[PDB]
Amino acid sequence: QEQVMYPRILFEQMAQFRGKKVTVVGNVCNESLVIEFGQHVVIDNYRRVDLNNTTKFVEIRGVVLNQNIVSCEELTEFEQKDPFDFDTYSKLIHLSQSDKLSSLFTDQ
Amino acid sequence: KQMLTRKEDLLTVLKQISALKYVSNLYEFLLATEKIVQTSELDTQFQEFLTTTIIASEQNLVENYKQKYNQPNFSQLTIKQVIDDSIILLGNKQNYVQQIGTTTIGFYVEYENINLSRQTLYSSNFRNLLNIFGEEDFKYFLIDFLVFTKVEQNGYLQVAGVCLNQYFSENQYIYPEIQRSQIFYCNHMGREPGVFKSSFFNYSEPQTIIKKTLLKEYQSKNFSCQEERDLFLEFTEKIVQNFHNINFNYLLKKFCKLPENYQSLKSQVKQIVQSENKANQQSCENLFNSLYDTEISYKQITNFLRQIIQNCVPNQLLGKKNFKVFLEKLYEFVQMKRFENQKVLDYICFMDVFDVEWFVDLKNQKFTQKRKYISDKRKILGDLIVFIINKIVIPVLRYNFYITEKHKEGSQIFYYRKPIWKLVSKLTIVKLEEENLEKVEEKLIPEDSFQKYPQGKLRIIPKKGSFRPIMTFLRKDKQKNIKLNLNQILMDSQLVFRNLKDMLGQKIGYSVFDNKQISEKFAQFIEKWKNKGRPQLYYVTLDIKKCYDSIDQMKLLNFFNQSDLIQDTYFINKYLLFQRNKRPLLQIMDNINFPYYFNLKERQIAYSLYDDDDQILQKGFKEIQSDDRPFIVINQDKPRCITKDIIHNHLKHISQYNVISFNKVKFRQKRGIPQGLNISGVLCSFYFGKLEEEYTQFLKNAEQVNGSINLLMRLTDDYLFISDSQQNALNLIVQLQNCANNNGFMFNDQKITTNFQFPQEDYNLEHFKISVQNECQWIGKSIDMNTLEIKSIQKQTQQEINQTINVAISIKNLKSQLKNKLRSLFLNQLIDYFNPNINSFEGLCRQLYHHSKATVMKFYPFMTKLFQIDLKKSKQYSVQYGKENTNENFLKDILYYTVEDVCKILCYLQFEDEINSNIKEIFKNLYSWIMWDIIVSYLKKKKQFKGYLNKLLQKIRKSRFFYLKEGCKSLQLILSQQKYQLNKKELEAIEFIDLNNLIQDIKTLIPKISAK
Amino acid sequence: QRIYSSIEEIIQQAQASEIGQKKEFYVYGNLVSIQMKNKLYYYRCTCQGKSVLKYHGDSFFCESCQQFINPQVHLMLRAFVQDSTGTIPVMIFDQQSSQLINQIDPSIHVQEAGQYVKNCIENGQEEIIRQLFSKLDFARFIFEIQFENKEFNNEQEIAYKVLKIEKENIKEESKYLLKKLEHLINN
Amino acid sequence: ELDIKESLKLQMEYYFCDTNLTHDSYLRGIISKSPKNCVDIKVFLKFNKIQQILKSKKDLIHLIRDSLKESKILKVKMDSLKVKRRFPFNLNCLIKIINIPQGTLKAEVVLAVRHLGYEFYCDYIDGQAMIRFQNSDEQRLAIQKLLNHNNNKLQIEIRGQICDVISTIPEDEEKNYWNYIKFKKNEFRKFFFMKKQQK
Amino acid sequence: QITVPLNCFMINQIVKAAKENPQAHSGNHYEWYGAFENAIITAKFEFLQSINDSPKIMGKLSDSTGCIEVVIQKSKMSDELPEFVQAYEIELQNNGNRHKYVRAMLKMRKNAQIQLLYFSIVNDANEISRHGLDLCLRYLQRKHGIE
Amino acid sequence: MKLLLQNQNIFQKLKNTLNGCIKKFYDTYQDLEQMQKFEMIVEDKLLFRYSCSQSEMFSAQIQAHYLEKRVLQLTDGNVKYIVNFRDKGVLDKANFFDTPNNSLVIIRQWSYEIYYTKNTFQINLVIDEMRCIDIITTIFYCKLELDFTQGIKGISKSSSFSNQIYEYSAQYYKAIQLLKKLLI
DNA sequence: TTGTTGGGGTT
RNA sequence: CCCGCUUAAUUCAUUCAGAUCUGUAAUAGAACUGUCAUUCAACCCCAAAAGUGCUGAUAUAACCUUCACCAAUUAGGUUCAAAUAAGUGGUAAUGCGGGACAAAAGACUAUCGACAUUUGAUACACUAUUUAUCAAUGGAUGUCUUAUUUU
Ligand SMILES: [Zn+2]
Repeated sequence: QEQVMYPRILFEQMAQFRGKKVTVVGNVCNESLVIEFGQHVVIDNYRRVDLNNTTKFVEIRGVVLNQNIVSCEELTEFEQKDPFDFDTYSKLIHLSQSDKLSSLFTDQ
Repeated sequence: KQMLTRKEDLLTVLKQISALKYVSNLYEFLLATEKIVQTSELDTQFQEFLTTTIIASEQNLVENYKQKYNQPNFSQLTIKQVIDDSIILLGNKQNYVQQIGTTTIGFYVEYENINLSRQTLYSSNFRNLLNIFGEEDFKYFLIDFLVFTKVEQNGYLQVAGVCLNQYFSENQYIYPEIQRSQIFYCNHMGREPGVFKSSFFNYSEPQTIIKKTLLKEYQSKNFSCQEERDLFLEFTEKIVQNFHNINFNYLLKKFCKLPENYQSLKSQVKQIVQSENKANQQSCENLFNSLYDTEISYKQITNFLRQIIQNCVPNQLLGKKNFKVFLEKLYEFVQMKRFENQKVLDYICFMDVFDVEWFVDLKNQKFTQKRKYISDKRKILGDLIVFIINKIVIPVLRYNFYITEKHKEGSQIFYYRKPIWKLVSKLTIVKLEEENLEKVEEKLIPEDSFQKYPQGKLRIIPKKGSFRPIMTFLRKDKQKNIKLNLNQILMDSQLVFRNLKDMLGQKIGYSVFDNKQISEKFAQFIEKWKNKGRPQLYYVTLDIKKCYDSIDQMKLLNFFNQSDLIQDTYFINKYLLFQRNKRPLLQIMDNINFPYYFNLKERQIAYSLYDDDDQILQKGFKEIQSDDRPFIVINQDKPRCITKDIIHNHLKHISQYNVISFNKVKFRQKRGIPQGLNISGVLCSFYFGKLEEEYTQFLKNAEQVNGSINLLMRLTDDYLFISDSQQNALNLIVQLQNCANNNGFMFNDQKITTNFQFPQEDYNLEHFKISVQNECQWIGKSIDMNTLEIKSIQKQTQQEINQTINVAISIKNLKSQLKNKLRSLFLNQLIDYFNPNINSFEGLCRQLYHHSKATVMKFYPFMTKLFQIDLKKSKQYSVQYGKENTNENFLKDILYYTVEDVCKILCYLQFEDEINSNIKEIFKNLYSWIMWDIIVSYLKKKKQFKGYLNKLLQKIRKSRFFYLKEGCKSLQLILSQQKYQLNKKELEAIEFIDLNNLIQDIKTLIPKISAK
Repeated sequence: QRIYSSIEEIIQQAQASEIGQKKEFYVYGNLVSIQMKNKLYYYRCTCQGKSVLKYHGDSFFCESCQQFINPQVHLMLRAFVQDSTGTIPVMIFDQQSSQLINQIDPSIHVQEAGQYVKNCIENGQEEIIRQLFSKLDFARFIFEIQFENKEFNNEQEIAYKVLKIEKENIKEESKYLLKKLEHLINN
Repeated sequence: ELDIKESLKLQMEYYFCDTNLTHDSYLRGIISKSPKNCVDIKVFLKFNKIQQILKSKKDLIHLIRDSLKESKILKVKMDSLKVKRRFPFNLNCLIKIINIPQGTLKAEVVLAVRHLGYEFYCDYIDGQAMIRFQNSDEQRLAIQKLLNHNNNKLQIEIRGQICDVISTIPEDEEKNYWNYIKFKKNEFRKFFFMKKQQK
Repeated sequence: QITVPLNCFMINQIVKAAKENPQAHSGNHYEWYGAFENAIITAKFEFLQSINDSPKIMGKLSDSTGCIEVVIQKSKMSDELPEFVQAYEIELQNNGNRHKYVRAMLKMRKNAQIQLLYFSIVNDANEISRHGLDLCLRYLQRKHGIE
Repeated sequence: MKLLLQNQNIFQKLKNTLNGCIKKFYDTYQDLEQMQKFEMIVEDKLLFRYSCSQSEMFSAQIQAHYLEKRVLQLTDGNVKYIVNFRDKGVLDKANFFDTPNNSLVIIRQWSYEIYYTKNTFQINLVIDEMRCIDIITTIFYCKLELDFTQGIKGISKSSSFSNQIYEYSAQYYKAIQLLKKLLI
């Protein structure tokens, strides 16, 4: 119906974009919601405790503010009993940024 | 009552099933479900296919497929993809028509075999139905329903839904079975008689070895405690010791001994084997007869068996009285015919369980629940009986005798001693090695044939003057990895030759292969005969001698490679066919399944890739029905390819290197095809059809050059020729002898069993022996040249007939087996030649009279086998028939109902459907009365049947007589109204009814029939 | 450590080999569409009993051991293994089939599988077996598959049998695809 | 002998008429119990006056048959060994069981006792089951497994429950029981007295 | 004849380019470096409250690069729901409308809405990564396949 | 479905119809009026079209078609034939079910054809009739092919892998040699 | 390491 | 008819294969050892699921009648019951002993909750089983007397 595009980026891209709607996916932090990427963390808009019990993970689609602050428009969680990898995810992100694969993820 | 019809429409037969709730043609299913409206326009082909299609459904679902007007029925998906989706919806269910030759993987169907019903599924008519339904209704109509489509005149072809192959389908102790048929055909013989050197009586020889060799009886699961087992092992050791003290020499010498002149016969045979020149003829014949008239009789061998058991088995192993009942039953165990067998219940039901001594009971269960103890000790008496029989009686009768049946006597048994059979073996290996066969070594056979085809085997059956051989091929070599015997290899070629055989009646000679074609030829000839004016007739009969061994490879293979009635590439299809049996339509209780109306048959066929105008490519089957009663077909996915090259290789092999074994000596035939191959019966007729057709051009035209009606029929051997012009038959005999002179065969015993008289010197046939008769006796026939009517020849003495009825009865489901048994014996021959065109009315009555008289005598042993089993001590029949005099009433029941069935069958086999129902009623009652009169007058003098049953049978016969009288009395008043216009056959039947005065008494008719 | 491969490579290396070779690979495919139209079991003895003598009334006796045995029911099914490339028709033997039926329904034991299927097919309860099979569709696994190029009835044929069936680990599937695509861009 | 033949014919005609064979009826029971009223020839061989007139078996058989072949009431044909007249001529130890599951039917406890192997009589009512025997030695015969030294408990298993039984009844109850028995016996006596007199 | 794992953005682009360039051979197969009809994809399946559709049960699949409209089926003899949606309803309803990504195989046909065949619930992030790589790899496995 | 096609032994039909073709040809054109033969020999024109007999109707499975260059593929077990056809009218005649691919058809009448190419002749094959008898979708891996549109180069490929195809290549070579010997 | 009854005719 | 008891004598013969021995003229004779194999022929054709119009007529019919077994031939009665008969053909028999309750009965205060049935129900069984318990029911079982070995 209407195309709400929300790409995947890294954490340095969080500051490189300087304002954009993107998707960031990582793990929650234990202590007004704050989540860890990778180390380093980042704050959000959703309530720290509103999220459910069994989940240990997070993905959000929304606009990114300057740095360490991102707006959350949509939020999804799930119960991952395995240590989530990051190196291969980083590889997928980078090769998505590449030129030979650019026509796959986004248009233009 | 509910007689049978000769024309139906499958709509009725599907409406009258139980498990179905909805059946109709697709046109009404659409009008009801409102997918179409009456005043629509569709071309006549599509509308006709809508009209004659049939659909069935277990539950009325006219509501589920109601047209909701929410979504338009505009299609873009191909029919292949919609049907893909249908099989996809079927998921894992594993039996449907559209799911034949197709396997699913994930969400993709995959076709991998040939289903020749698709060409109706992916048709254009089904494309139109998809356009009409829309996919979302199609892909469910192809599951919820059963779709048949008329593809032949009446025979529907199922294309979608469930296959009817799935409407045609706590544990207990099943007593063992005594291996009787192991005693029959042995040929071993040792120096000192006894029992085989591998049997455990001679195994390397205390109880240790008995345990080592009785691993299957000692540690069976019937013996409760160890004590029972060990006492039984003790009894087995005692059995063995008591058996090893027997002078088999003397023991045989006393009761059943070699003849007084045996040395003379041994000398004669040794002389006839030594001599190098071709020996005498009558000496060998008399030698055969003097050898075959030295066979032991049942009584002597029975005394032998009793005397050999009385001193080999301790007494208390069976008990004082059970042992005696055993030894008394052993006789009937001996004198039984070839294809019978005796059941352990026969021995048990007349024994006492406590009478034995060595029992022991763990929990003392004897008195509280005596019935459990009785059962759980019958399950040991049975095993002991079977052990005794199958480990003494059978090996003795195997080693020490030879057991067979003669050639012409029938199915009886016959016990010859062993050396007499070794003699006849030597004498026949001599008399045989000169006519056709010849000894052969192994290397005279190539290695490809050695490693591809199976070997043979030969059995000898005594005949009156000489022997008779019979070849068996059932073996398949364990090594070299062959899994098929010879006929399993030649089945495909035999199918090709069947498709060819369907054409030899008019193409390349003079042959027949069944009773249908014979009856057809008779109808045509009798039509010509009543046309010209029924003059005097003459006949002639003759038959080739040893046809299957007079034919040479050369002309056979040459005719085969140079005939165009065998196309080059043939495909083979397998399917299932469903026909209508004789049950009448049950006019409408709550359980009426398909098997109550339909017979299943699993047929194959071989079609040609050409555009033969029978189009086996579009239907998938080729069937011949005798009348318009519906039938169903469903195909299968198991096709194969065959080519004349491989058939040629097969014929070359079976006609060149046909190697058969005998007595561990390998033989090889010299010229001819082996008798006993499924292909041979057609090859022989084909080959001799070539010759007889090339020699008989004078037949095709003699009806128009001079006008003489004349037929010539010919089975595999027995010719037969009927004519009006003597000269034709004479010239025929001359031409056939000429063909025999030129091509190299000769006729058997010169028995030209003609009807006339002629000087046999004017034609160089003087050596022929004319045998003048007045009733042409072809293969079991009595063709009467005064009315040219047919019937059969029946044996006429109770022993003659007794020797060809093998009774095998079990208390399980009597009312079924016996029923069909008797029914079969009424239709086994009468159904064929009861056609009303051949015979007149009185001829029909005569045939019925004689065949009923024969079938009563054929059945009677079954009745006397029944009356020897008590039907009081069984609930299954006593609950329904009563508790006293149950036997006679049960018998009266099955007799009456089988007579009603056979009466209906005859009543429709005589008439069409258009005749009045009072005529059918009269003749119904008349056939029933004749059969019951025969059964009464034969049964009114027996012993067990004289007191009670005769009253019931007399009442039944009087009832049938009065019913006949009522019908034939009412019919005249019925016709008094003029309310029916009498056709020809009806007027003829009415004259048959009035002339013989069926009103008052049947007396006028029995003189007209009873004379043979 | 191992070296994995997809389906099409196996189909190639098997449809292009000489008769008699047997070799195994490892795939990250998935099982599907367990066949049911053929017979679902066969009989065996403990000591590799060649043939258990067939009786009716449910009696049995062996000759490869010379004792009276309770015959054993080994069940062998037919299914399909897929990946993102292609399809392989595979056979499945007693231990692996028992492992499957255990993984779908833990009620049945390692030795109760054949018993359960025999009892359900004889009693007249197949719907439970049918749905039990149907709930196995598209179950992702990790396969070690053996192929052998034999010949039967004097005509050439090719068959694939299953050897190992484990549960998967995405963390390794992703690394596998990563090295594959990196090598691919590297040329 | 021919004279012996006439003598035998006369003697058999005298001893075959039922006029004498009714008031005497010594062999009449045998003749009626015969297969078809046709007794054998040896049936006369058990007599006395035939042996003194005799002075092998088949020889005398054929002799008697010849002597009878001339008769008028008898019959002899087909060398039948039997001969018949062609005229009809018609005319202190007992115990008690307790603790039983209330509601136990009869057959269960009957067989739970019958497992012992010897007969008995039991009378059950709600709990109390009086069991008695017929031989005095039965007590010490069955004691080693009714007084089950395995459990040292007088235990009977019925329908899934153990009930107790006694080893010896007090003899006052035993006397009441013997009076009960003789009472039932006189009951039967008077029952059948009245039934003999009710008509 | 073969499945191709690709994302919703690629689906939209292919359907756009095909429905806007109708000068292709009239094979119902789409064309992305070859003929294909089935696809695999992981995305956020959520229902869509449509207007009284008894035959069909429409849905929707949002993902990181687009949003399409999938369509489901239902047994006609009895409008119950199959296993693959019964389980999702159960779990989503229990955990309180907390949606999870799904891995779905779906069958796309032109001139009609995109059917869906099956899906399973994912409970591990690495899945996405895997799927990502898969597409990338399979991309080349057709590009160099045409050259 | 391998055996049903394999046991056709198509090579027999091909050998026999080629023998018939060569026999009929160098039996009908023995005038040897060298001027008339020079007038006949023109480049890329049909010289002789031998329609096969009636008994040689082999049936096989289509694996791939191309319509503008008139190329049809056929296969049976281990051998895959590359042939031609008359025109799209043919496919319109053989009533296919869904798609020209993956269908198993019989062949009512095909024919050999003789063409002249650069410096030599050419033996072409043309299928004139077909009828689809069934569908089957199986991935057959025929190890060896043969092309009836690329001269001796079309057949001599893979000749060292089958006695049957070796002897067929031998017959084809002998046929072209006898052709160029007669007419040149 | 997988792939059940017995008639009638003819030889 | 039923029941108990009872049935002997060196070989009538010794294929096929092997190894010996004696003599041998191409033969003969003597002693010995080893020993069923997957045991079922095929073709054509025909049938093959779980209910009487319970049954009034034609004495010119139906039954009944005879000393082993059964079956095919002769004579006499008989009208819904029963009567004694005569030939012929095929299967079957060693001898020894045993065969007065015989019924209209009465008496038995003989026996009897452990009698004895006959109906029911409940149990264990069933492919043609000879039972147990309870209930109701009343008679049941042995003797004497109308009784004398030419039995
Ligand atoms: Zn074993």
